[PDB]
Amino acid sequence: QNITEEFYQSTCSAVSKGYLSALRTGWYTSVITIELSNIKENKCNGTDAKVKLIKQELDKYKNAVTDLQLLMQSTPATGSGSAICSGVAVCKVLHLEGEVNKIKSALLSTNKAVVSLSNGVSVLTSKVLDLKNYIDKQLLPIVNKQSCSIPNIETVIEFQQKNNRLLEITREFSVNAGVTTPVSTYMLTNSELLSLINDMPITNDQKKLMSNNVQIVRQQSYSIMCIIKEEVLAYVVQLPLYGVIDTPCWKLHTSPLCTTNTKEGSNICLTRTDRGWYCDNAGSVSFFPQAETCKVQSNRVFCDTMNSLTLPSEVNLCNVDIFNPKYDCKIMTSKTDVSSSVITSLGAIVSCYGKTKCTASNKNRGIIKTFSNGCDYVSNKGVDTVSVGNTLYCVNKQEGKSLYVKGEPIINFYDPLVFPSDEFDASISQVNEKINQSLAFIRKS
Amino acid sequence: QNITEEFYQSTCSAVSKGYLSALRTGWYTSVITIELSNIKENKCNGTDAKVKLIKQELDKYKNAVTDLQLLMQSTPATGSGSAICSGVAVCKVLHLEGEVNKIKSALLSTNKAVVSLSNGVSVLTSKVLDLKNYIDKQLLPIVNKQSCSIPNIETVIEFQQKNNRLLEITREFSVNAGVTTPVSTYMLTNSELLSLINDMPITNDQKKLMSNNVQIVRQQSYSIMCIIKEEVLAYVVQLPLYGVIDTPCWKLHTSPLCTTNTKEGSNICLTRTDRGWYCDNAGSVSFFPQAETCKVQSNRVFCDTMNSLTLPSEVNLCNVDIFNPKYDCKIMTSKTDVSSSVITSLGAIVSCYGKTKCTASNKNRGIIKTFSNGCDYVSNKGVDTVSVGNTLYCVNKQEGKSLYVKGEPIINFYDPLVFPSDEFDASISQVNEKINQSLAFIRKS
Amino acid sequence: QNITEEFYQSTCSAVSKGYLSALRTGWYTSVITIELSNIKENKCNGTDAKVKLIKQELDKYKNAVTDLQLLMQSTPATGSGSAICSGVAVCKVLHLEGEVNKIKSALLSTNKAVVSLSNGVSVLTSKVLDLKNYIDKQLLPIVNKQSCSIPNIETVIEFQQKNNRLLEITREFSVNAGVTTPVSTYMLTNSELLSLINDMPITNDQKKLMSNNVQIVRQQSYSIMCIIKEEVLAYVVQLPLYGVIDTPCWKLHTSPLCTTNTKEGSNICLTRTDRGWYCDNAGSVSFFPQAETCKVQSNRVFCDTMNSLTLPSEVNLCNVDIFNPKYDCKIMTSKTDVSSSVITSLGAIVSCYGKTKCTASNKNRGIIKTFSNGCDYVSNKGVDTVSVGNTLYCVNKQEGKSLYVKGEPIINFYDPLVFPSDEFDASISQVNEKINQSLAFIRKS
Ligand SMILES: *[C@@H]1O[C@H](CO)[C@@H](O)[C@H](O)[C@H]1NC(C)=O
Ligand SMILES: *[C@@H]1O[C@H](CO)[C@@H](O)[C@H](O)[C@H]1NC(C)=O
Ligand SMILES: *[C@@H]1O[C@H](CO)[C@@H](O)[C@H](O)[C@H]1NC(C)=O
Repeated sequence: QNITEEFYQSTCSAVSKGYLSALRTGWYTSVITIELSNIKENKCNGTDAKVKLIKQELDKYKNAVTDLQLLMQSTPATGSGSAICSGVAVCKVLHLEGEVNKIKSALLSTNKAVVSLSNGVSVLTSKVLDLKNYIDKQLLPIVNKQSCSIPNIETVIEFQQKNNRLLEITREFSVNAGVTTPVSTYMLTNSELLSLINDMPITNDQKKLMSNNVQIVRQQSYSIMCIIKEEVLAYVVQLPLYGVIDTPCWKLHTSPLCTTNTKEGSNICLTRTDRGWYCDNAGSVSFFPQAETCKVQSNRVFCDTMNSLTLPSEVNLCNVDIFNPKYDCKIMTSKTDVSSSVITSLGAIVSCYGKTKCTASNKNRGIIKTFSNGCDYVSNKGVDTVSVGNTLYCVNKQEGKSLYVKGEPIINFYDPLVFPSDEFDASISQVNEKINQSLAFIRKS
Repeated sequence: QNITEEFYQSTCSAVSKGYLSALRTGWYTSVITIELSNIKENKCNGTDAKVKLIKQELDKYKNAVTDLQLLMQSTPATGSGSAICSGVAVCKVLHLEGEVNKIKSALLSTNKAVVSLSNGVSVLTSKVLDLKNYIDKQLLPIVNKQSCSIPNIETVIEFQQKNNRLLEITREFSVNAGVTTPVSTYMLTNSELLSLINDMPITNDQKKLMSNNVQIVRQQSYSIMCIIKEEVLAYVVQLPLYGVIDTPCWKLHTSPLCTTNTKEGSNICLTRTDRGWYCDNAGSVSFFPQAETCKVQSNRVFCDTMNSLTLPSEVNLCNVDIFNPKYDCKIMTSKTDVSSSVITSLGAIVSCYGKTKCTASNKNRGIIKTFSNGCDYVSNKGVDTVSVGNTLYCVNKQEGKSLYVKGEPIINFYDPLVFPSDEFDASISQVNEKINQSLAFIRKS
Repeated sequence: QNITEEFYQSTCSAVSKGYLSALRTGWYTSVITIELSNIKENKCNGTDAKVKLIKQELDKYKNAVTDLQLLMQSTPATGSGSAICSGVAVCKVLHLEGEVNKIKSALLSTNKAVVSLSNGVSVLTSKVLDLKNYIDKQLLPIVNKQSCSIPNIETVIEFQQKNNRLLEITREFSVNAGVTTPVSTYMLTNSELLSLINDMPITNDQKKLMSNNVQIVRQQSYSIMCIIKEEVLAYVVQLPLYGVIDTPCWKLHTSPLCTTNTKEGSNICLTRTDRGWYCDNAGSVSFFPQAETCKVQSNRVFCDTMNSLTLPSEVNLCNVDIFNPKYDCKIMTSKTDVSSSVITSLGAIVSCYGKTKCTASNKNRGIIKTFSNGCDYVSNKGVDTVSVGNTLYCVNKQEGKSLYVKGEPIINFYDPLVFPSDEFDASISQVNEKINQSLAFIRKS
């Protein structure tokens, strides 16, 4: 994939092109079980040091089970309810009588198994930890008599190792009110996640996509606590299904565009708004305004469409003609005599104003470019850093082609006397009507 | 508790009612001690593998103590100073000579004990870990001679388990400059927190409230590091006292209300501001503008009044008459031809504009409602999801009654030519004076 | 250092003076190596409990190595690229053939060593964990034959302890796409960080500065994953170099300034903008608008100049004469009949409006000051808390001198009829031109 960039001198904005989409549009739920031991406290006149270590680890196991129980007695509402109704439907199905027995029977001989629940959902279940078998076979002979049997020291170490995953899963589920994201290796080991991906009802390119980007998959997944019932701890892992794949995506970068008069109080400014990620999606454009909601890897963007707005494809014409009548290109006009810079995919936009010292350097050649007052741009070819005032930024050294599209700054087309300055959420046509209305009060006068 | 909701078609806003408050108004401080061992390094010609393991764990203990020491030599200021003066007053009292000896003497025979400090505060102290007794009884005979004694392997495991809590407490206190929130199970185990709640000078309903919502209590608590002095590590846990209980609380949801003309550039919009949580409090209303500052459980809201504004109770009349002269109902008027949705407690508000495809579906019946252009609403009765453009939201399936309050959208009462569009922080009366002022320039002309 | 404060009654703002700077201007990169064992799976008819524990820990080691391998096959782009080009240049140099052999040879006999890479960077390398020596000397004799040798139980415990740091480093590098900040004790122990500081090519006062503020140094550092190659795991720790030291720094606090007419709808307001941290820097002022980007210790501020704007030193004259022609003092004018408070370094600003009950109390004397309507201030001398409505704030009890600079509130100099209210990003001169333009439409009429 070839990454290219285009700087528009007329609007002080840049577009980084050539990116491929992977937008989340669906969910795949899966049940993760941990087999627990329904045991009660036994005291057996025990004092041997190995028995003490075992009972200590057993009390940490009992407190972990009761803590998970108080999590299902009262579950605090979360801000994620608009994205977890699928996993929640699976957890509500699990509360029916006989359904946990159903997954418990299917996982009697194997760790993984497909189970058709009583709500029409054919989920993939697995058993990642078996504490009922371990406690009842290796531990119960110790606390289960008049005097305690002595366990070997290997059992003490193996049980602290096995019980550890229960304690960390209980910690993540406890602090997050039963809904965690991202999904940690405690909730699902990388081996278990990759094995779950291979067994999903998805295409082979989608298994290769999710398997090569497991950390992004984890960051776009949810782990939801279901129930502790009948010696079973069940929780749902909700994994993303990327319904939009390989559609063009581009990132818009914007910076203030002011006039450069030498007398303060006579300058006006404008800045394009709605900078962020754009991806073609189903005849429209999916826009991602928050900056961290889209993870980038090698020219592929992984977004969740729940963090998007749906815009007409004509929004791209703000990049080709900001004065274009098919879409009303949005701007803001607060004045700004302060310098700033934006590091793009293949270069840097610099808005230099006032007395600020703006420059672009190469590590071994020194200063190779000095920006004048106004908005300018430099590619990463031969440039390592950009300095604005007392701040030094690093330019991304990724390969690609930049194109400097020369053009007159549109802020110069505006009469300062009637310019509407201080517009927070405006548009090109909004500014033009405010100019026609301020010009009519002078036309009559 | 019955949750109800009301959608106001006239203002594109909804109010979710029926919630009970629990607002934090006071603090209960408590001292948590860890008994340390004032020991120095001893080298004893040791090479046996068990001795090596013990000295390794002992060096991790010494580095944890010196790290806590450099935390009290220089404590970085935190953004939490406006909420921890109570716990800080207890830590400053502890620095007096003889006060740490006082808590150290009261906890000579028991783990928990009430102590009257020299500043008039009767605090509940406890001793959650005893490393001085363990190191001096089980470890000192090993490093304390010409040649080292051999410890049994159970001691090596028990000491790594005991020293672990010191290392994790030191890690949380080190990365957070001595002030951590929420309070982790390392700072205070769930068993210790519940035991502390039972012993507090609070009513039995307040102990039941805090004990049934321990994770919310932890998230609204602070752990403050006090001192390492004379073989004692002391830190304060500051727990919330919920002075406002069972007062009505409601959540306001707002969405843009535009006109739906078919020609772009001729539409105006308004949006109610100050969406969030409202609770009746002491003759006024406590408003919570940040969304995540109030945790919800089963119809109970748990807020910290430090994240609130105090408003007159007439602010509720924006929900009954936005044109009401007792309170100046605030709005913003930026234009917005972009569609959006808000998931409420019992349904969903949809602002559909332009060509956006807005719908509400049931999982098995399909699309059951198509929104027209404008602001509309649908209850969760029979609805599972809402789709706006390329985005699908899940509707909360909580039981309650919704009421659709029909009314003419107030944006239709405004002449577009003189509407003040692009108002960031405005009000209904603010907009009306700007309309009277723009109408006077035309009245004379 | 003497901390002083100045409240300006005329503009409802305060300046906390007397702070010394430490601004980050450069980076010092360092290579951290972990010697790994290139081993493949061996199965040896083993069933003894100690052998099982060892093979389990060995599988967790192999999955940690393959997980780090999939992190270097595909590295997701991060939002930190503008600040890590130095460490990234070191990681790219490491990918050259023979360069990892170079650091591997220099660290053949010692843990720490200076290495001149093939890109002109003289970095300090160290070897914090040696798993190749441990696995090949203590573990290989177990899995390396027809039947497995039996390890002693001390080896099982020592290997779980040693392998633990690899698993936690792999976890932090996995969830963060190879770039972590702050730098944890797993990436670099406090002992290793202090040893690295002592060996840096910096002055003795800078080593004392960074050694006394290690947690702030960690929070302003980066750990970047380099490569797993030829039995070596290498990653770069990028530590801050504080190029600006002991320059004056001050913190500006602002609060709304309204008129106090008794009839709602007749009041206007203004609020100074650009509250935050200011530090003198290289003939200009470095301004830090985000509040948490500057850590404060004992009168020293530690900022990263990447989170700053560069302003002329005349910006300080907004504190002495807001009407001063050398710098256009910025304000916003949204109306606000809501009360609020700002806790400063030595007191509290209170903006009391409407019916709000504002007061300042001492813990033992009770209410000692009642604020009237308007903007006022109280020092921390004798004051413990400030209550505004239903909210109680704690006043910082730090010693210093406050100065109450009396003056007429400038909002009273404005005619309400022509005031531009609802200005989002304005200035004193911006407001004056809007008043001259609204007065010209009345002058002719
Ligand atoms: C301003 O007036 C000109 C002249 O008739 C017209 O062509 C233009 O469309 C007007 N602008 C707006 C935004 O109405
Ligand atoms: C606008 O003018 C009308 C007509 O006198 C008056 O009743 C109304 O109060 C005015 N609005 C404002 C906000 O002053
Ligand atoms: C407003 O008019 C006065 C009178 O001439 C003038 O002195 C002042 O500079 C003007 N203000 C602005 C911002 O132009």
